[PDB]
Amino acid sequence: PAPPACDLRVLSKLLRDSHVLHSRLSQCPEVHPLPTPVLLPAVDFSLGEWKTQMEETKAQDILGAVTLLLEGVMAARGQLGPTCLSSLLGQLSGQVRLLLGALQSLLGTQLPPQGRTTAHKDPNAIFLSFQHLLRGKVRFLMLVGGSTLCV
Amino acid sequence: QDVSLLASDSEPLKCFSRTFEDLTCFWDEEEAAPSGTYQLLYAYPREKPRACPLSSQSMPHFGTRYVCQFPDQEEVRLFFPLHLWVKNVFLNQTRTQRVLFVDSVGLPAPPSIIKAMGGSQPGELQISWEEPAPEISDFLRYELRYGPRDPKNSTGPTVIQLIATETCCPALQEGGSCLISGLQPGNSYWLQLRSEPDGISLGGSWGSWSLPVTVDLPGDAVALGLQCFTLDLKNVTCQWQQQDHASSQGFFYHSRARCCPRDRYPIWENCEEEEQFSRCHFKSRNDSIIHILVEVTTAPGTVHSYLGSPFWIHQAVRLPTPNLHWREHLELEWQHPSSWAAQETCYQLRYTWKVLEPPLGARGGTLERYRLQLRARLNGPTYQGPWSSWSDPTR
Amino acid sequence: QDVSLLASDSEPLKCFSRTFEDLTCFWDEEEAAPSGTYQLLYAYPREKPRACPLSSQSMPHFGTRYVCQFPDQEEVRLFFPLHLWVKNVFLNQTRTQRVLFVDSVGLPAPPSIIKAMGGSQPGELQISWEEPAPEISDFLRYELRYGPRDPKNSTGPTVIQLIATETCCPALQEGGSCLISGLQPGNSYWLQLRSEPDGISLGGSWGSWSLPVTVDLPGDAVALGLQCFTLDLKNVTCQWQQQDHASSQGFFYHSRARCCPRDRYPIWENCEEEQFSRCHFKSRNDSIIHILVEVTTAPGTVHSYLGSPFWIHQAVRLPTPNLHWREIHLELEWQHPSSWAAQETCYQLRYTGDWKVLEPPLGARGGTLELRYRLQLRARLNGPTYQGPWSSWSDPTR
Ligand SMILES: *[C@@H]1O[C@H](CO)[C@@H](O)[C@H](O)[C@H]1NC(C)=O
Ligand SMILES: *[C@@H]1O[C@H](CO)[C@@H](O)[C@H](O)[C@H]1NC(C)=O
Ligand SMILES: *[C@@H]1O[C@H](CO)[C@@H](O)[C@H](O)[C@H]1NC(C)=O
Ligand SMILES: *[C@@H]1O[C@H](CO)[C@@H](O)[C@H](O)[C@H]1NC(C)=O
Ligand SMILES: *[C@@H]1O[C@H](CO)[C@@H](O)[C@H](O)[C@H]1NC(C)=O
Ligand SMILES: *[C@@H]1O[C@H](CO)[C@@H](O)[C@H](O)[C@H]1NC(C)=O
Ligand SMILES: *[C@H]1O[C@H](CO)[C@@H](O)[C@H](O)[C@@H]1O
Ligand SMILES: *[C@H]1O[C@H](CO)[C@@H](O)[C@H](O)[C@@H]1O
Ligand SMILES: *[C@H]1O[C@H](CO)[C@@H](O)[C@H](O)[C@@H]1O
Ligand SMILES: *[C@H]1O[C@H](CO)[C@@H](O)[C@H](O)[C@@H]1O
Ligand SMILES: *[C@H]1O[C@H](CO)[C@@H](O)[C@H](O)[C@@H]1O
Ligand SMILES: *[C@H]1O[C@H](CO)[C@@H](O)[C@H](O)[C@@H]1O
Repeated sequence: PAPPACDLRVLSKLLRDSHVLHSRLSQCPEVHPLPTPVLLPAVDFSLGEWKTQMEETKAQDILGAVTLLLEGVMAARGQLGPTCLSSLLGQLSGQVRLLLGALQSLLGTQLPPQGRTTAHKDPNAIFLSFQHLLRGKVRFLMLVGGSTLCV
Repeated sequence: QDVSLLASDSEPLKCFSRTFEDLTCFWDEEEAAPSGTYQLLYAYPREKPRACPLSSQSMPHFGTRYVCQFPDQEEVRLFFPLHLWVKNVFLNQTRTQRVLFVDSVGLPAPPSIIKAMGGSQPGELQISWEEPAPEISDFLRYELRYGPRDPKNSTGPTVIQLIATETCCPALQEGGSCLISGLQPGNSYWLQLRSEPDGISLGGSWGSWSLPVTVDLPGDAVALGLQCFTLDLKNVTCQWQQQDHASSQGFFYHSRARCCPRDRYPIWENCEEEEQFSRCHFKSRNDSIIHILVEVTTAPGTVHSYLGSPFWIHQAVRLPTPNLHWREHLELEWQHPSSWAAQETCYQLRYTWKVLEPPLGARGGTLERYRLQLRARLNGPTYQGPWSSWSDPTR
Repeated sequence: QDVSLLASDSEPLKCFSRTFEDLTCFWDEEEAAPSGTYQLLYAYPREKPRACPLSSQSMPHFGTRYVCQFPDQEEVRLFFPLHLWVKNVFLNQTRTQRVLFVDSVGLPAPPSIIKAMGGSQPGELQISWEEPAPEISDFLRYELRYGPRDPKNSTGPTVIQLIATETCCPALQEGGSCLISGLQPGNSYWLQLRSEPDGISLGGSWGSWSLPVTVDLPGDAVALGLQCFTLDLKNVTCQWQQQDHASSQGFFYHSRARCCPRDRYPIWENCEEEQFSRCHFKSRNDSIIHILVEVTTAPGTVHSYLGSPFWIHQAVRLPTPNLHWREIHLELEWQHPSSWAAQETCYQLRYTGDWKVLEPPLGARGGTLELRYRLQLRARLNGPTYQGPWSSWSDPTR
């Protein structure tokens, strides 16, 4: 039984749901800067740097980034009330947990150190970071690597 | 948690998820049911166990069945091991336990609304439905069952798994569609749909069948003696025997190789009363297949639909009978009307009424007072036609 | 930053990246161009603002276009905002601003070298190319344009989107490959390619077409009347009408459900030979075989012709049977040396005391004819399991 992470439909579903949720975010006008900044992972990378790294380092970075993103979402959700943004962040946390489970089913549970981090205040930054993480390093690994991760 | 959900088996604690965003686990005990005695607990790989709000149901015997339904989607997570164990809190006994993966217990619901009718071909049935949970239509495998709607049954139900391939059966389009051929023509049908997740990523089992829906296949138009032909590739005319005490109208539809249906795909167009027998005619299109439908209203308020075999425009060209030149062993000669492919035309002949049909490839021939007759079938590698316009009797 | 690179639109400061490892932004002003007036600044979210070296071009109007090129010492990071603002050094004004995601802008170059050759079927064209940036071979969607040559140039060029490897057109396999069917068998085609990043992961637009490449398709072999058979399911022997004043040779090829041409699967092998030119060689059956014939019409010039692929069991040539005649009315009687199947063989008889023929039912061994005359019978295998073409004509029988 191949791990679910190596089924491309799961990642496409995650991307579609994240896009729909970010589109829905614009419909609630009560969005305001969070009282306390939260920690978000680092998603930027360069192709010249990307081709130098090995598969294991990439996988560890993916796991660390996803775990840190989930932790940031959970921390951010605590700053809100019963408002719309709380429900949106809860759905976002559910999707991030789905991504984390799919990744852990394939790459193990050996998380790396924290690594380079950054802070943000506006709630849109969390959704943008999740979209960047889905469209960038994760998809790059799952497409360029191909069968080396799974049979 | 109704009786239809007994398809689950082989575990003291059954569980099933219909849309992969909800969870419900139920177990039954034949013993007594003191209030507040059994409590269900659940826990993910790292968390304090929590208690699911339990409920109770009656059973045909003195026992009872308990059902737990998870409150929110946040409590059901895919791809994680879920540890379920009940507690007999009266005397501290872990009666049952189970480690569960939510992605492997899918029980999808059947398509709620079903729409179907006769297809483009006489024996083709097209089916379309709306998925109750479109968000997971990618991972769902469908199956179809159908049988005769007539009293009793000439055969048992047949089940076919939808290929969900490019053969005009796009199980996902958020509705779906598919086209199934091989069905018997001219008889009512009832069909049901069922779904099951594909074990590639999300496991599960088949759900319940949908409610049966009746479909009346139109059948074939041979019973009405349908036959269409064209004159010099300009207009197409159709003819059928006049059914007694019943008016009728003919429809036509054009299509390219885009044969895959999409909702109500056939766009029928009414014919015109040309001038027992019946007739129609319309300005046919070119380089495409045409479809002919004839409907007969035997009684007011009802109509029987009949469909004829589709054909290309150039395959049924009607050639008027040509002239004849003969002399009294016999000498045969003729003047082909449209000499585009005059040599490639079959001229069967009679002599006196039956006679051998000489091969094509010539404008004349020979045969070994008398009576004569002939016909002209447009038969060629590039163009085809029927036995149109059999000649009047000749000497 | 040439005029042909002006596919960008709807921005005061247009930027574009070709390989997602380089960047270049430009803006044009219709007024005069005093020296050293404008400087371009850029800064990633962390480091301090930095000034890109400028360059100036002369527009057809009286204005000038200023173009910046990011130094190779500096690298561009994907999925990272970049702040670009043009600053006048004199008046301190900021003429333009923009926040840029490098992954969202892309003008991929067309493939540098293209290969276009005939495929298996007579109407199939095989296209293979390399990529200017092989690292993003999986994040690009290609578009293909082909058109007829100077004859019949009125018809507009046709475009087609190379979907994926599912249609036997893998974008990556370094270079990609693809196969396109339905083209006219024999007329030359000019071909161009195109590229565009897929919006799922990398944003951008289309690049310019590649330099058109001309391919001469082989065409159908009926032009030289290539009809041939195989004997007793063991050997393949093919003969074609020899072209006048031109030496002709033929090759072959074998495959079994190879399907997608990842690495130009058709590889020809010479056919042994010992008016009309013939050829002969062995066979490995239950396979699809493609037959090709090449003829040198002039020294240094050759033409390739292709015929419909054979199935050996579907093209076996039977031995010519013999027929016996009887009369009182005239009767018929015949046999078949190949006793594999009689009802699978459709015979035909040409008779003459102007020729006329008749087709007795398959499997018949006798008949009646109406009448000195000569009888010539020919056999063609047409069974559901074994079939083939017509056999040779036997000697006439009185
Ligand atoms: C039940 O068992 C647990 C051990 O899992 C123990 O901590 C608890 O005190 C017990 N309670 C009773 C009423 O026996
Ligand atoms: C169809 O096309 C042929 C040749 O292109 C033409 O002769 C004929 O009139 C056309 N018929 C119709 C109905 O368009
Ligand atoms: C075909 O039928 C239409 C009916 O509107 C008629 O107008 C037209 O003249 C017909 N064409 C020929 C060639 O008979
Ligand atoms: C340009 O304007 C900025 C913003 O007010 C100011 O900080 C800076 O000193 C000015 N520089 C010059 C050369 O005028
Ligand atoms: C095929 O032909 C060759 C020579 O042309 C001959 O030696 C051989 O026996 C034939 N049959 C087979 C099965 O190779
Ligand atoms: C291939 O040839 C062998 C030997 O003549 C024969 O046994 C076999 O049936 C053939 N198979 C096909 C598919 O022609
Ligand atoms: C779905 O249901 C069918 C019929 O009960 C089973 O046989 C199959 O294994 C699947 O679980
Ligand atoms: C549909 O109907 C069948 C019986 O025909 C059931 O056994 C099945 O579980 C489903 O509900
Ligand atoms: C005319 O009639 C003959 C039979 O007499 C058919 O076989 C033929 O196809 C054509 O319709
Ligand atoms: C690439 O270029 C085409 C025009 O050739 C655009 O229409 C398309 O949107 C894309 O930007
Ligand atoms: C290829 O050629 C077309 C015109 O046929 C251009 O519009 C396009 O920008 C590309 O250079
Ligand atoms: C037998 O031979 C004829 C030519 O004489 C072919 O055209 C036909 O297809 C069959 O192979």
